[PDB]
Amino acid sequence: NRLKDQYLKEIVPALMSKFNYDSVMEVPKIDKIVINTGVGDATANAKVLDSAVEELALITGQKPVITKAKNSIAGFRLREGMPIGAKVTLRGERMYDFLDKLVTVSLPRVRDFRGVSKKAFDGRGNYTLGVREQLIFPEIDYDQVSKVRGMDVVIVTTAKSDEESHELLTQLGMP
Amino acid sequence: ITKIDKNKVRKKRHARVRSKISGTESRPRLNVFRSNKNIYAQIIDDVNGVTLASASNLDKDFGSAESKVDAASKVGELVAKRASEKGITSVTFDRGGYLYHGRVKALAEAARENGLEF
Amino acid sequence: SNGRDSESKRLGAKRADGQFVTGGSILYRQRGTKIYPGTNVGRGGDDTLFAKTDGVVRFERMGRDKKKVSVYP
Amino acid sequence: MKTGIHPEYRPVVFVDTSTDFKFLSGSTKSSSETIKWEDGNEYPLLRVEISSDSHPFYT
Amino acid sequence: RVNITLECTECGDRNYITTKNKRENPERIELKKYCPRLRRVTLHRET
Amino acid sequence: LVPKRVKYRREFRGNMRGRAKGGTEVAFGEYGLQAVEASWITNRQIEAARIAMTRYMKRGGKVWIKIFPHKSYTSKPIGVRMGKGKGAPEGWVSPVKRGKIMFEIAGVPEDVAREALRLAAHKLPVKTKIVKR
RNA sequence: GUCAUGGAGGUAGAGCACUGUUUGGACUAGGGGCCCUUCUCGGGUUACCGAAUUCAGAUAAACUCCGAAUGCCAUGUACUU
RNA sequence: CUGGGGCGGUCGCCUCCUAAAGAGUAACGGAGGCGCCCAAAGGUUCCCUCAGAAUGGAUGGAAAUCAUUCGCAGAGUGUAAAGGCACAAGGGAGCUUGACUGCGAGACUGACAAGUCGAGCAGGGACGAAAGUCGGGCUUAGUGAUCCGGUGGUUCCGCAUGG
RNA sequence: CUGGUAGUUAUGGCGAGAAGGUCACACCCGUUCCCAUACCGAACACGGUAGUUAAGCUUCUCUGCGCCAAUGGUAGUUGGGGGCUUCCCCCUGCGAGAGUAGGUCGCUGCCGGG
Ligand SMILES: [K+]
Ligand SMILES: [Mg+2]
Ligand SMILES: [Mg+2]
Ligand SMILES: [Mg+2]
Ligand SMILES: [Mg+2]
Ligand SMILES: [Mg+2]
Ligand SMILES: [Mg+2]
Ligand SMILES: [Mg+2]
Ligand SMILES: [Mg+2]
Ligand SMILES: [Mg+2]
Repeated sequence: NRLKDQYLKEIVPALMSKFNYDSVMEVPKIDKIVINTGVGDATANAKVLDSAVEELALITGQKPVITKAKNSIAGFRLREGMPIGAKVTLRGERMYDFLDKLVTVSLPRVRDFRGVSKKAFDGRGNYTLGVREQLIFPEIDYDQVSKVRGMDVVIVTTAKSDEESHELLTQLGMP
Repeated sequence: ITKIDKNKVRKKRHARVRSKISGTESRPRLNVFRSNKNIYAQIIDDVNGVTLASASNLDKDFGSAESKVDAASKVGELVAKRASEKGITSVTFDRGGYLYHGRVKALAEAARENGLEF
Repeated sequence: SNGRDSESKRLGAKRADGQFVTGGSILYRQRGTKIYPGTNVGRGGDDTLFAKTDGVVRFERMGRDKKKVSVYP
Repeated sequence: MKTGIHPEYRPVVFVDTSTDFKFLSGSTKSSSETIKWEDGNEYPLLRVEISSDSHPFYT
Repeated sequence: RVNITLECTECGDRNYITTKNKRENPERIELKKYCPRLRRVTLHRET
Repeated sequence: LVPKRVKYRREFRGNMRGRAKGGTEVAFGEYGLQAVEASWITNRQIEAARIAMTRYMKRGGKVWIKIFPHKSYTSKPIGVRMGKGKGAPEGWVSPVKRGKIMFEIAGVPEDVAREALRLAAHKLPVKTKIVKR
């Protein structure tokens, strides 16, 4: 709401002026942030997943959905079904809240950061923020929780080109 | 990312409904088209491909509603009436691909309350 | 190691286009829908097409690729 | 939004000790501590490690 | 997997044979079936 | 020349009626050896014909084999009666229908091309015509 | 029996849209030869191999985007028998 | 049975090719399956779309789980193959037991014995707002007669009569 | 003119380009209520109309891909004949597939508003 306000106030005009869009409808907006855990160890011990769900619920403030495997793979020792990884899709005000916390509180708790990596865009307009550890997120309390697991954070933009998306993510605050 | 065309996927569902349901000169199809603003009804013959008694929200006759559901009940009331004037009773309800729930339900419930059998 | 085969199942058309059939007459024996149930025709459990009423059989083009059989009184 | 499924979404203020900035953002783990900013609309408080304004790379 | 017979609780006769996997369904199966004697649906239970 | 694998190990002999449906005109070469009558060409015959072409050209110009031995053929040993199922795969043949260009050559002068192709023709069980594009 | 009309059916032929088999060229991700600090991770090298990609060209009882002649089923108020 | 017999192999059922564009069609001809399974993998209502590749991303590798794009089906369909199937016959979820009782015009197949399909009628139901669909499963294997025994039921008979 | 709903083997599809909008139709704004998500008001559902034609939709243009498609010839082939016969030839009737000239950016209803 703090960030979505800033977006509607003094990002849309500035960004529409920068690219010279015909209508305000063309202006890139953030549709959904999708966090993904990817607990492949769960195949052995299911209890490790229960924690990986609970820890993630606190980060998003929105219980995740336990993703089940697609095809059987002997290499990883995996078989059709069986719970592996947890998804959670953030939209609306509660999404901007997370994005704000991500750029304002979260990211500076990593040893360092280069910034908005040009390589880390899919070439369609969407960004994927590689998160090393779970202890970066202030709601987690790593002193209580066992394994670090990790995390995958996808920002799906309405942008057509990385250039447009890059400017949007930048002015929203992302390094 | 691409926005889903709500009417495209709606029309896809409508096909699934029309698979079972088709109008006859004896028992025509009461088809319902719903917009963001207003709602529209047509009692159709598929064998002839001709629209008998029809009614909409924007029609000059009955143009007073509080909610869209209430508006949609007035349409059911009027399309039922216009059907009875034409001399037809037994219809089959074509959801149009809409969930038989809010407005489209309130159209049927209304029409069914008047002289239309389904 | 070979030398096996199942009994032939006598599939195919059992009534001709333009032939008058009594209700219940089997029109086509088939695996799946080579030919679809038209008007006044039913599809049995094994995909057998039968006339639901008395009339004249008509094999018709459905749309481009598919095909149907109807019975018009 | 389903009820009795997710944890609380209740608002909370984040403040870094060094820079001493304040902003509202809904989150879990309140801790129940009063705030100075917008005391009328009272929310919990959370003490935080250096933010972007403080962190040298960012500013 | 085995052949089963469902006995009518009211009628007292078993005019329904079925099959089940007794490893997956070790309990006695209960189905609501039409009893021709009573001319109505009745709870039928495996013997 | 042998197929790396086959769907079926045993195959009907087939027939050789009509003019070849394809490969009647020379495509890649200057000069081609055209089958005048139908026959089976074995892989052993294709190799004998190939080596007798290439040697005379002395690793000069290119040689396209336009037929491939796709079809297996079986045989019963001596002292074996009829029946007891089809025999074991023995070899590989290409049914060459009349009008099919079997070999093409390019990158040598006419005189050398025409000589290399007659040398090859003498290793094949089929009447041949030398044809140029 | 013929004529006319309608129809089911995938053979001959053909074709390569699919599945197998397959030739040549171009392209190109790998791998392997050959030295280098090197963990041969990556270069500078390549017709020793090689999976895609495309251009051209073949091939099939158990391939088919196609598809006859005939034969088959039927209808007629048609002509003969 | 048998390109003499023996030895070996085979014997019933399903799918394909042989099979010559209806059906049928032989060989100790060419290939594979079956002697089950499923309480949902059945019924119905509602909703949905697959394989793979590219690109980006923690543990994470060629390949796990996210995200976007392209994708008529290159997937799937309990299981062989063929014919079907993307209004899905494929995939979810809710409620259920029609995997009903009496039947059945009329057809297919067929030496017989058997086998197959079936609208519709009655009884009483499941799902659905209704239309409607439902007498198992995308379809086609998964079976074995008679005689004799066993078990349950029964407004049948009961060797003078009641049993 | 536009919204709805049908028929018709894509000549109707795909792709590319352009224009249009309070009259619809859209996106769009919101989640109090009915009702929703195996998490998400994304969708579904409900209540709105500040903003916008950007997209869908509508109309127009094009033959790049697809689709449709003659005539002629050829393959094959019923019947009748011949040969030297792994097969081939002649007469009569039928006659592809490929390729090609060409065609196509649809056509035909019914209902509501304008
Ligand atoms: K010779
Ligand atoms: Mg047979
Ligand atoms: Mg069945
Ligand atoms: Mg052929
Ligand atoms: Mg063929
Ligand atoms: Mg002998
Ligand atoms: Mg013998
Ligand atoms: Mg046949
Ligand atoms: Mg006895
Ligand atoms: Mg007595």
